[PDB]
Amino acid sequence: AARRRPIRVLSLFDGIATGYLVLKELGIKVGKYVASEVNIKYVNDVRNITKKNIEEWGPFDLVIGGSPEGTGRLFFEFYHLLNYSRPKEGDDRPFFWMFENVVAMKVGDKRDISRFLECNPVMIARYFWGNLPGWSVPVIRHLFAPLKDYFACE
Amino acid sequence: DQSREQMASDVANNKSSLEDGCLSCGRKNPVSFHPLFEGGLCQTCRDRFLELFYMYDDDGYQSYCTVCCEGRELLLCSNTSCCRCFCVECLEVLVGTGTAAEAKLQEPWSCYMCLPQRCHGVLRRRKDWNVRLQAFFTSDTGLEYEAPKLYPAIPAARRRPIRVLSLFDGIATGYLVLKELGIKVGKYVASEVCEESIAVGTVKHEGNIKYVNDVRNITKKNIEEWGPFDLVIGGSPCNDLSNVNPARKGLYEGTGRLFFEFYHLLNYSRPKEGDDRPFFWMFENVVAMKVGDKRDISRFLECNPVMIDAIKVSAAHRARYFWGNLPGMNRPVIASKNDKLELQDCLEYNRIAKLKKVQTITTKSLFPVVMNGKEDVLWCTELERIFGFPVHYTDVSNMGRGARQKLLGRSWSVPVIRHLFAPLKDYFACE
Amino acid sequence: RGDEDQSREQMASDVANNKSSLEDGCLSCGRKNPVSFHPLFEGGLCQTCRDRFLELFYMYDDDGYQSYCTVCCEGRELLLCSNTSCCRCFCVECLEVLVGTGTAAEAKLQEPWSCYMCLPQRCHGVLRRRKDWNVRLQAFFTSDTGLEYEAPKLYPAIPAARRRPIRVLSLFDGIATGYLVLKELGIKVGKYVASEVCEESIAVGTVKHEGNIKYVNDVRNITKKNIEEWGPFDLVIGGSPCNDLSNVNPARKGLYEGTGRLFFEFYHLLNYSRPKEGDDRPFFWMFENVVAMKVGDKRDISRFLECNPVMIDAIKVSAAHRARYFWGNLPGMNRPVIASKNDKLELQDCLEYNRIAKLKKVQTITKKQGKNQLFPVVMNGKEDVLWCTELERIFGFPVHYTDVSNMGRGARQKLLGRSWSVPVIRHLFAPLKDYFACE
Amino acid sequence: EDQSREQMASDVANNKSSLEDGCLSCGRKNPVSFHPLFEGGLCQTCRDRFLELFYMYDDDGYQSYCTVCCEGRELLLCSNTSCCRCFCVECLEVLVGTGTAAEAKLQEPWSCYMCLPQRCHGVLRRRKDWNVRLQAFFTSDTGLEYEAPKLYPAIPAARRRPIRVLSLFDGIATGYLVLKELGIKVGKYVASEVCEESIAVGTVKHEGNIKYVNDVRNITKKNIEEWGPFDLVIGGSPEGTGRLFFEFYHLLNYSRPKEGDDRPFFWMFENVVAMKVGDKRDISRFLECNPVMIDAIKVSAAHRARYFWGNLPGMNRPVIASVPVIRHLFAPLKDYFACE
Ligand SMILES: Nc1ncnc2c1ncn2[C@@H]1O[C@H](CSCC[C@H](N)C(=O)O)[C@@H](O)[C@H]1O
Ligand SMILES: Nc1ncnc2c1ncn2[C@@H]1O[C@H](CSCC[C@H](N)C(=O)O)[C@@H](O)[C@H]1O
Ligand SMILES: [Zn+2]
Ligand SMILES: [Zn+2]
Ligand SMILES: [Zn+2]
Ligand SMILES: [Zn+2]
Ligand SMILES: [Zn+2]
Ligand SMILES: [Zn+2]
Ligand SMILES: [Zn+2]
Ligand SMILES: [Zn+2]
Ligand SMILES: [Zn+2]
Repeated sequence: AARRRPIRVLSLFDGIATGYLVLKELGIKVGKYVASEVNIKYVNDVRNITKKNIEEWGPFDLVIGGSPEGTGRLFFEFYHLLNYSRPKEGDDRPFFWMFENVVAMKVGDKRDISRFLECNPVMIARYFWGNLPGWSVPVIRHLFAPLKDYFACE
Repeated sequence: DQSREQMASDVANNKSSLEDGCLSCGRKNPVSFHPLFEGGLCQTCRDRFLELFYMYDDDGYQSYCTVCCEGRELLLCSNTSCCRCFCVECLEVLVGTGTAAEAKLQEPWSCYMCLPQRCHGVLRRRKDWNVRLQAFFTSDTGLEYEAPKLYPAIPAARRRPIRVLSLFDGIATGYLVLKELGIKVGKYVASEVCEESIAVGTVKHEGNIKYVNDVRNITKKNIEEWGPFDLVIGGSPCNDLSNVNPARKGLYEGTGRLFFEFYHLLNYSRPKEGDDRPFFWMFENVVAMKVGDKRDISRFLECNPVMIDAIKVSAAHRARYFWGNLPGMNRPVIASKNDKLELQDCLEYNRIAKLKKVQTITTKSLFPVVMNGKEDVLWCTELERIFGFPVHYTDVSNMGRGARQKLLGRSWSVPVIRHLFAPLKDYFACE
Repeated sequence: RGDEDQSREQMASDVANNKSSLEDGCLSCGRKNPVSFHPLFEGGLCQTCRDRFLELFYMYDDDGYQSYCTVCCEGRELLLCSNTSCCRCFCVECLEVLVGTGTAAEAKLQEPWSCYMCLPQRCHGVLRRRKDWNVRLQAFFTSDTGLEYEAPKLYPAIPAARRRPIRVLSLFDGIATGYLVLKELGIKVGKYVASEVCEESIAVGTVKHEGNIKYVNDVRNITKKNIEEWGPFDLVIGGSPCNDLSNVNPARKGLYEGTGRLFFEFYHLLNYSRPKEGDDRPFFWMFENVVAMKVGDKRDISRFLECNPVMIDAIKVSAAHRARYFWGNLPGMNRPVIASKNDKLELQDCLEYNRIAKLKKVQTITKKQGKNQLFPVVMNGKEDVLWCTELERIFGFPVHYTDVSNMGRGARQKLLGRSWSVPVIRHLFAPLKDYFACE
Repeated sequence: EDQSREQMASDVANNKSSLEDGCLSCGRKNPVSFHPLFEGGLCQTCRDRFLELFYMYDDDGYQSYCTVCCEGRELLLCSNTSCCRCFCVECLEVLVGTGTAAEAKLQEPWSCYMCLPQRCHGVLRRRKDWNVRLQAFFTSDTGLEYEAPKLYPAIPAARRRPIRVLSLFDGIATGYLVLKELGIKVGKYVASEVCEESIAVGTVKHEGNIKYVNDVRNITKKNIEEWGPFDLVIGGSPEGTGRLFFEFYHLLNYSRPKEGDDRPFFWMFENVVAMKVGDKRDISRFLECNPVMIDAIKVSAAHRARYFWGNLPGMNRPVIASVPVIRHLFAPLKDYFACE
């Protein structure tokens, strides 16, 4: 129940590639960095990810994405990727995720994405989602500080 | 950008063939073919030809050019039981110059398939257009997904009643089809939100449908309270993602986002790992929708859509994409001994049908019936016979022409659905 | 203020103190010289009041309530029977004068009210109720009016060996109720000429009956050669429009003018199409109109046709209020009406699934236009109105009868409102089976 | 498209349009018939009003409306005696030229265009033979083709029996005086009228077997079968118009001879011209006959324009100028009935 393996991650919109730097700043190393957009690794696009790709490259631990045209386009592709990368039913492996969205978005979208993710919205003049206890880098640093719960810790 | 003139001149000299000739485009290197005449089509023209073929204007004719699918005005064929219109400049460049005006000065005009013909110019028809056009839409290539795994057969004395779920229930076509096949329904949970539609399911089916609520309110916990399910039907609203309205919002905006309410709620009801009970599903939407989204519905469901046109079993023009994993969903369509193929079979007394096949029917309303020497139109009790519905089915809750026709304009076709659910009589209860 | 024209309180005190009776004075103005009886209570009426109890008795508002007092038929003031199963209303001028002063004072504030036809019978001074008011009401409208005419001739019975199909001429056909009823009985209709001018009734009668009935143009364009060619007819049926004959219309024209002239077309064609002198074939005919009409028009019609009407209410056989007059010479036309085992006698027997009726019988055959017009039925715990499929059941028509020519609620309801009633017509036509060929 | 009256007047002045291409009264195109006084078409919306609004005369003896438009905004009387023509302001000033109406309204005494002989003053000219056009416009101009009534045989001097009349809708004595001027034997006379008193032969010194009766609402078939048989039935206008016609029709139907009867039976019915077209066609259809006009201003002062629906012999024969018209109509009866 201690000294876990280095974490491996899958993400959408790696972008600035600051996730690896943030992870290394906390004093831990990432076991495998996986990304797909068109040791930050870029291979293909989100639109050409299949089930077998997740079978060969998974399983993962958490996902960093969000919505920094339409919100539905990226949101539902994110939902599909997360549903493909979900851990099998009736198991115990730790698993996290994350979704970002701007404040300016209609109430109907709030309703749909609260129904879909099955988690109630949480405000931060800022928005955050997910089941994780806890741009502008201080909020990501605050979220990644308790990362030791499911990381390498003796 | 080589204009079609010099290649049209060259191909007449038999220096090559039209396998490299894009009829609507001219530019060489085609990635596909053309299923009406001999020739090929490039990717850019193929994308437009996939979409723009299957609509029909209020005049009862093909909206755009058959070959080029472009132009503001062109000739209109005037032959009965035909509606295809040809382009003007598509003729004097390819088939021959001077025939655009000589045919215009004389009436009636006949398109090149109405009259038997030979290879005029370089426009030679495909000898098998009837089956070449059919394979263009169903035998496509998006990702060549794997075939579904057939469940092992279930013998007698181990057949349990089916627990049907239904989203966007409409006028309850699924229940009607399931009770005509002979299958024993043990439950049916519908999620219609229209007051006029609920009064049709309640009165006609004697309150055997558990009308629950809006689709968007059914949360996770409710499924196991009502479930477990065995058949998850669903058809999203088709008024947004279509090449008929100027708005034409995508699948991810507007009311087009009502598809995910089907996939997400299909995920919940499928059996967990270690469970080996039969489980089925199905989805349905319009074909006249952008090719940039046709490969999305197929990706999420991880299946390939079939095409079934109602003209093979009915007296109306309607064809749409069917997803799902029903057993034997790819078999050829065969009509029956109790179908209504032509208009004269679906008319009241003292009326004579001019045409033989109604064109596409929608919410909005040439006239097709003449009685007592006076031109007439179709009644509300005649649109029910076309689709296979029992007569007087919609005579409920004080509705007239403007309401008994809007509901039938967006429904399913009974004998089309009866073709998909037929192999469902082997895994569930019967009699 | 005179002796012959005494006030109401004078006769009330005279009968209260036993110096006089009630059957010698009029109950609406206090006059002497009674000419008739009062059908409900005890007393008499004067010729001015008997000739208004025959017009305004069967008139109801749009919300199902009588517009006039039940005693005097004069609405000086109106307070209603708040209890259900009653449309009655008693006027204030009749309460304190006969019952007692200040009675309307407590009758207005106490809630709810219950009319004098609802209470168990007593004698509230001089306002008392007869034991058999229904039987006297039935004879009020069909006795002691106008003159007396000779009884129509009765034809000898025809054996079943020699019987022929019935030939029918139907002026103002409507939606062909006569053909429907005659086929329901089981009489072979060998010919049926119908004269209608409405383009939708033609559609109904053409579609539903598979073109077995022959149509004719306007009734004002039919000559005598036409009747000679199409005949010999055997049953001349007809009902004239009542647009300008009913006393509901403020701008009435009555007979002799306007739309009321169309009775004379029936009269003329019936004279043309009847057997000549020295002919012994069975000829039957029938005419019908509304009860709420002036006595002058009714007496003129009786004088022209040479017979007295009978009143048949379509409430002992169905679930509606429908009072009409019937002139004719059909056999057994004045025998009491008894409902059959396959009669939908209540409103709940003519409803869809999951709908519950709050009443038992509906008012005059409809959608003051509040809290009783939008509330004849309940469904899913809410107020709802009747459906066209349910009106077709109330009137006794086959279901979905008017589902042709893609017409909506308004047109179907309009066609159904002015139609006939199938049970009444079947009762009238039942004895015809003894003269013509059956099945 | 709709042309005004002044524009139409200007067009006719230039002779760019004929006189039979538009309505004379409303000034619009699409004629349906011709105008009797002048030459000119008539639209159906304007034509129908002319047969019912042309002979409206007041008790003073003037035309009710303008002789041209018949729309009574204003009236200009004619100073000539026995003249019944009236003029408005627009029908002349707008149509035949500006200032014509003002000029014609100042010269007192004033002579209307009908009084003076035929002249074409502007764009309106009187017809050459309008005297027959006036009659052709009204009688037999519209309707069916009902077969003419048959002509009864004559009984020469062989037992001419006295007449016996049922006068219904007239004066009580009117119709009896005329029957006596010609010297015809009256074997019975059963008079009647709309609501009145019932009495014996005694009301005045008249003793002619006059069984005077009250309201017709008291006569039944038994009375007609007992008081008859009859040989002549009268009626006509002396509220509305339906009462008279329909009571007369009922009594005629009751008194009509049965099938196979050869004895003569004559009847009549008269009414003023000022009645709507619907009443005219209803009377013609019910009585199965067409009306003939007998213009009577020259033969009887203050009486004219009476239609007649009868089977009297030689009704439409030409006349050679209360008493006069009825006497002329009833004169042929001397051949069938008793004399002196
Ligand atoms: N928000 C919502 N929740 C539940 N149903 C809805 C809905 N919005 C639209 N619908 C229903 O979805 C239907 C789509 S039309 C498809 C009807 C159905 N396929 C048939 O057999 O006819 C409409 O009839 C509408 O009543
Ligand atoms: N001029 C005319 N000639 C013949 N029929 C006419 C007419 N004018 C009106 N009618 C018809 O006469 C009908 C009177 S309502 C009575 C119809 C009939 N009793 C029934 O069963 O309903 C109307 O429906 C109207 O269509
Ligand atoms: Zn191309
Ligand atoms: Zn083209
Ligand atoms: Zn063609
Ligand atoms: Zn009185
Ligand atoms: Zn009263
Ligand atoms: Zn009561
Ligand atoms: Zn005119
Ligand atoms: Zn004038
Ligand atoms: Zn003059």
